[PDB]
Amino acid sequence: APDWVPPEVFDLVAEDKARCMSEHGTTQAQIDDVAKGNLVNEPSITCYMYCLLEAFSLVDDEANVDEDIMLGLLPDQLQERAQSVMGKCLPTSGSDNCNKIYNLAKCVQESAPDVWFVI
Amino acid sequence: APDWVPPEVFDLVAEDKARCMSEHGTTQAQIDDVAKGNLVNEPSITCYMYCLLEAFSLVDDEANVDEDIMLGLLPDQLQERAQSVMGKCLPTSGSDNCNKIYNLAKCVQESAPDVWFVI
Ligand SMILES: CCCCNS(=O)(=O)c1ccccc1
Ligand SMILES: CCCCNS(=O)(=O)c1ccccc1
Ligand SMILES: CCCCNS(=O)(=O)c1ccccc1
Repeated sequence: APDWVPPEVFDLVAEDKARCMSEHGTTQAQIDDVAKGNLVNEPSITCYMYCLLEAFSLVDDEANVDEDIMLGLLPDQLQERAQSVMGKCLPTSGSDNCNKIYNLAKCVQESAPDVWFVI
Repeated sequence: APDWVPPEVFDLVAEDKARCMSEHGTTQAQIDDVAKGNLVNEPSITCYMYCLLEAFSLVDDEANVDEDIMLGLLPDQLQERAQSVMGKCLPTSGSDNCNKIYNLAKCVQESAPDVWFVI
């Protein structure tokens, strides 16, 4: 959604997007809501983000985030901004994997709301 | 730093200034360069401006400026000048939130460099 998101990621996520929305009952609208700062703690959306992250090997089975690869995949300017934010917001914490991702998403968005994007 | 900036603003912003400088690793020098017409597109300064704006609800999570909140903060002397420059420079456009504010800052500084103040 933010205008910085690399064109390539739209194609790259297309397979897992579909699998992850189906697995979690996600709708397009929930996704669109996020860019606008309207993230809700609902499994259809929070587990969807976990699902997408796992598909890119960015989380393990306990929603521990691979910070190095996550940051490495971001464009230059986002990477700089994310380094600080992710130092704060990582390691993840929460009651389950989906909540861990929600907490992370919310933590990032407090300071860098354009940095945590969902598609 | 321009002489028109209300005294009160220096105190109004002091809390959010410190937080924003700490969050973005901004130096006082970078802030002082801005009045001097030296703004560089560097997150340490561009995201600091975003941070301060957001802190007073002058921008949203997509770095779209609220024109009315902007004018509200501005003194009477500047209402007329500010409106004209905002007319030409708004809406914000750019890759990420920090670039949006950099682009706005450059646009304003092109005709009204003393309107874009940073503290
Ligand atoms: C296909 C290679 C580009 C990936 N870059 S990204 O900004 O979309 C990104 C996606 C997910 C996590 C971090 C960064
Ligand atoms: C900066 C990290 C953004 C991660 N957001 S996302 O989990 O919905 C996601 C988006 C795209 C690919 C994988 C995960
Ligand atoms: C035209 C308005 C200037 C905005 N500049 S500033 O982002 O450093 C900022 C200064 C003071 C309060 C809020 C933001």
